[PDB]
Amino acid sequence: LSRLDPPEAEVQIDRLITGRLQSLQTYVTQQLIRAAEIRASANLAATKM
Amino acid sequence: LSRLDPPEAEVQIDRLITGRLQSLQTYVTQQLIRAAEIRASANLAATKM
Amino acid sequence: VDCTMYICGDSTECSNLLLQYGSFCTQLNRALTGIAVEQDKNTQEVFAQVKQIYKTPPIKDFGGFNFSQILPDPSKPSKRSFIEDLLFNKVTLICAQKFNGLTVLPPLLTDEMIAQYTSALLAGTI
Amino acid sequence: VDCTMYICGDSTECSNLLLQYGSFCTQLNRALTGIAVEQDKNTQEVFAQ
Amino acid sequence: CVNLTTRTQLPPAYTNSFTRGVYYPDKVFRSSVLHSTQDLFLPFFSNVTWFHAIHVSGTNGTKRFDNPVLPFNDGVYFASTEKSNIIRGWIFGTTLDSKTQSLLIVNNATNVVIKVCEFQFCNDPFLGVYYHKNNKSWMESEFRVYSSANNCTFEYVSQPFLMDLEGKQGNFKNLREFVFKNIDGYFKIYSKHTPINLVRDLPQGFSALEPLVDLPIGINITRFQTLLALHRSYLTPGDSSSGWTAGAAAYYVGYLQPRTFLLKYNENGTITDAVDCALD
Amino acid sequence: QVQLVESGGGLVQAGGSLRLSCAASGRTDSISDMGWFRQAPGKEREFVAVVGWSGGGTDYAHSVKGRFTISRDNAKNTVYLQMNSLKPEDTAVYYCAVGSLRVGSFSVEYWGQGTQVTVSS
Amino acid sequence: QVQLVESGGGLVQAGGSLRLSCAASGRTDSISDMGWFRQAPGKEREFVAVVGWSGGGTDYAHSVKGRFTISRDNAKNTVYLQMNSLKPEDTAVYYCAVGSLRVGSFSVEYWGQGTQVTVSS
Amino acid sequence: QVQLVESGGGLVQAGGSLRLSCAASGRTDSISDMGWFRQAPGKEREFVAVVGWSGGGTDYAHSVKGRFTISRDNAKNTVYLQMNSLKPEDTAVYYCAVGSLRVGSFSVEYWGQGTQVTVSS
Amino acid sequence: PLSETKCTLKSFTVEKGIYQTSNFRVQPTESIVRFPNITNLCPFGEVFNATRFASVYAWNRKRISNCVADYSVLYNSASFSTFKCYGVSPTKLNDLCFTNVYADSFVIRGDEVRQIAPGQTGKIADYNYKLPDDFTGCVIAWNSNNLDSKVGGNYNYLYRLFRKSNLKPFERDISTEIYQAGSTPCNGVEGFNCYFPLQSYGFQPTNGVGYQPYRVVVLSFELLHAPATVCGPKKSTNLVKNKCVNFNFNGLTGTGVLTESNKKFLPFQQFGRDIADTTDAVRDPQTLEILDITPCSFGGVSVITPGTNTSNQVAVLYQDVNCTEVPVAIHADQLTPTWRVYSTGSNVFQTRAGCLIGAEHVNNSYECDIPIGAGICASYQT
Repeated sequence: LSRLDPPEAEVQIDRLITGRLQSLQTYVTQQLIRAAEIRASANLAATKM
Repeated sequence: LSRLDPPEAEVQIDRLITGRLQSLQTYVTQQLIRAAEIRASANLAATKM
Repeated sequence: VDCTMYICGDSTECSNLLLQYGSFCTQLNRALTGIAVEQDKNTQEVFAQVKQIYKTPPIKDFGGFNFSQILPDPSKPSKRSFIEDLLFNKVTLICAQKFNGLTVLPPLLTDEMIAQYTSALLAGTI
Repeated sequence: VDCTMYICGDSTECSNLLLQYGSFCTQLNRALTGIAVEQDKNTQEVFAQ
Repeated sequence: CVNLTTRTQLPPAYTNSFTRGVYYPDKVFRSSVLHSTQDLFLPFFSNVTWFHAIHVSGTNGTKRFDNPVLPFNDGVYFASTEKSNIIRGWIFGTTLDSKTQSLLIVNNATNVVIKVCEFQFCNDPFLGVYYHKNNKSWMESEFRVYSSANNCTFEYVSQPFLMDLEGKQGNFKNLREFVFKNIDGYFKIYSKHTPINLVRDLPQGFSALEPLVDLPIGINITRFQTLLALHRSYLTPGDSSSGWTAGAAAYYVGYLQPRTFLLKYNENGTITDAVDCALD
Repeated sequence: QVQLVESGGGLVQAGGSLRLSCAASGRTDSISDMGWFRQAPGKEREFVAVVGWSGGGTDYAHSVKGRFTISRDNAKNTVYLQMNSLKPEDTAVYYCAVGSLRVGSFSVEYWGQGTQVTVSS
Repeated sequence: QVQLVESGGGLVQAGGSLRLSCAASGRTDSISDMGWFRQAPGKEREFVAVVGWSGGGTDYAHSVKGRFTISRDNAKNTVYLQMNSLKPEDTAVYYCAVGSLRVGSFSVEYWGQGTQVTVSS
Repeated sequence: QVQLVESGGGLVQAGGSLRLSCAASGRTDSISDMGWFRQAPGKEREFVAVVGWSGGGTDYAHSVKGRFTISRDNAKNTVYLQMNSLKPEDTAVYYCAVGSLRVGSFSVEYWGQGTQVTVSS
Repeated sequence: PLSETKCTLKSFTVEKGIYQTSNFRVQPTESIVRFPNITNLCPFGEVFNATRFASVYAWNRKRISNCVADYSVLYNSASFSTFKCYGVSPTKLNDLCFTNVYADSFVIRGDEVRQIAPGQTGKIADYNYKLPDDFTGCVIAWNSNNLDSKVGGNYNYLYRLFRKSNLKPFERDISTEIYQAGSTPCNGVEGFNCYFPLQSYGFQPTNGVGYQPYRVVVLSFELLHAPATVCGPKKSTNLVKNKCVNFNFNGLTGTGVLTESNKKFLPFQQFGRDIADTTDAVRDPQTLEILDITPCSFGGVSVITPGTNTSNQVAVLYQDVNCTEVPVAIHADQLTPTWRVYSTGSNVFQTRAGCLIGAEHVNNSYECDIPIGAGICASYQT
């Protein structure tokens, strides 16, 4: 924001949001896979109970 | 395509494919997770029957 | 996780630029909420399987069988068994990560209620 | 899969540019190692009974 | 001055540097956490160069006046243990003359001096020790490090800070370490003072080097020297032969290399241990 | 060694405009300011203009104050100098010089080849 | 406010060609038609050339019809006027005007600084 | 067609130095050898210097060998000719000529406008 | 909140449960800026307030570095007759760090102050003090009659008038050689067309305003790629605690709450980081104490309500916030009558998951109806 004027600041911020969104989507996919595994484990635990 | 020349249309529509492909891949991953969950549910239902 | 705040920290221009990327943040927030309610349902189905709360008789006479190590005792501040206390002590930052929307503390069922459910199940089985 | 070598083939500048992306390759390597360990565990559980 | 006499040259020795040579990468507090950083560090168990200054008793003994010039490269680690405060400063520069600007640190038994000028350094810079018959104590009266000084750019002084200069014998009392780095126009120095009771080699303990002074000097340093204290043999208690004598002293020269380190921080920010990610 | 490459210039009439570009190559990581110099046939070189690394702190000569315009492109390592309200006295060969602004004299470590600019009446 | 900067022009021999450019900065969203004018000494300003937003439908003055060529670049917000078949009568002070082409009177919202153009016989 | 613009030069005294630059635009993807020609008053055009695509293997005329240096900048598509120890006999109009080095005659494909260089005694 | 819940689900009817609508955060009050006592001041006062002043031909040069150009104290005093700046605004250079600064002091006549200009030509500019075209500094002058004058006049000043060639910019040379004209050389004597370069210069109390001596100090500021040594006066604001506000500690920007801490830093340590390498403890530059950095509120807004049928009122739950900080969590801007009732007032209950507004706490225990967290549930039944 301070170092650079807008014109290239828009594209710099776009690149930053693209990277952060990619990281967040990767984390969400990993969390979903882990949640599915934990749901299967919890179903097995409930059946055993 | 009508308003902008090919030299910048290349990058504009390239960003279009990037965004749309990212959305499609996220949708496909979500569908695969849902399909795995539905497969587990169907296996449980078949075992119960 | 608040996607808008995590990606852009109190930046109006960054939020405005993020708004044109569709409703991705809404999708991720909904996915996280679904995961949370899924874990809540998993805990409910694993532990909340008994309709009532059974209690062991005050006199522990079961033909010589000893269940002190598995039944909760009132001596401890928390009504938990010796094995349960050992398991809780053995299992050991999440709290220090609360800096970018990582607000993580919705226990649907507290540890006390889980211990009560386990004690009721043990009493019913015995 | 060696991420830092699969994406960048014997190029120092490519590795330097990839290093700015964080630990994506480390995450992929950890996921693959976990997958291999899980597969070995499933094989042992199935057969070594 | 002129060329120093009685210059006996022997092949240099070497010794294990152990885990010594660790400094704080930055002024950031860390408590009970493990931090991995990449910075110019001295490799563990390195073969640090051996230097010593001592005069063997008897006529057949050979006194050493070691004061050579060594390259600076990307980092120099300096260590020295003494008991009579012989080492008091060092010389840093590129061409070691008035053609190019340099920086010099001197301690004339009092205060602390940091000067950045184009000194005309002599080939054998040292500080003399004199012993008046009517001022029967220890003081410095000979100053022949450089022929002249000019083109002043930096100057600093400190409060009077003096120790006993008596050449007592026995076990060494204290050990001093220094790390010199020059990058991005900044000359950073680190130091650590610890008491020891050994007489040979380096202690096996671990101690981090806290920063002392940050010098914003953009000059390039490629070579460095070391100031030595020489006593007047012709006018030394007991000694009568004309010449120069040096007390029991020893200094070390280590070289920093780009390595990845895993610093360990205690509960109150003091570094207690470190691991170099290149040894084994 | 820092190398300077110049481009642009030419013949312009009174009241016209011109642009000059000077590019630096090599060890330019320790370069922050670049200045332009002029000398008339039989006259010594004199300061013209300079631009800082951040784009501010520019200083112009008294005879050219309020008329010139300079801009630095850090990404391309090229500085664009704009000329407005040109006068026939501005006819000389322009030299772009890389150096540091020092009180007393703008010292130049390396001088570029330069290019000529002609202003007619 | 819209700022206009003129560039180009000079002295050219009879039968030669020259290029004239005017630049617009500021609130350029409301700029579609740019008018070009010349002002001979002792004579009122007269129409020379004009451009549109799409670059087409340009109209030329009767005195200069069939010998000029002007094109507007929307990407760089710069309009280039290429003038050929020059005559000594074309020597004037040339201006660029930004506004809207109204029937009966060219409405001008912003005026430039002007450039010097001379054609020799 | 390739368009060439000439720049550099001027008036220099005896023993001075000057530089000449020409910019090539258009279909420049098929240009490897750059040649320079000068035309003294009352004399035909003659070879000056040549530079290859890689920048090496340069050749100079016998009358000017050891005093002229020519370099080519591929990034800027500009070729710079440097004159050392200039003499009054070198006063000629230098032309920017683009062609291929053919044995027997330098087949120039595109000719420039030319620049004026004057050396005083 | 019912309308927000309805339009988040894109339906005019809702079912019993808890829905998350939006988020809340706490705005910084104004700002925080902190700095230590002071950095070393440049010896500008020594040059300005000098008992002895060198002559114009022998102007003294002093090196100014490793300090701060604290010229704002004298800029507003208006005690100097001339304060013209060339090539830069007088106040613009205050917020900038200059690598090299030099101070030149001399005494000249009142009418001769114009000769000290970039590129100026004259009997004094071309022979005593020459300024280049690149003059980024300012010329400062003021009256000196009260100190450079006495009964009977003064004759301790000298100046140069004749020289072989014009002086180079910022070039000083002192010599006793007598200038000799080329047409009539003297060959080392004081003959015709030969005058000594140095001439007597003096002032008397009877001189006019333009003839009185004036003390002139020339300060120039220029930039080098080397690390800066001179800068501008630093500003320091007040320090507040237990309030969410932006902070700027020695260039470290951030947003959070600065509260007292029990941790002790090392004497040289400045910043502090956690396992997640985020700043959470910054020492006060003024005094030696350690202040932690904490987030203000974060959290999200959740609405607890039964179905639209048989009930209309709603309850609002704020996550990970204290009930004392709720009224300032994105408020004072909405529609008052139906938003202040759900933000302040009674029916305020503090739970483990956050602060609950609009629901009355009941000591009785019932079967869970609407999940909230930490074993707390909400029901519409009385």
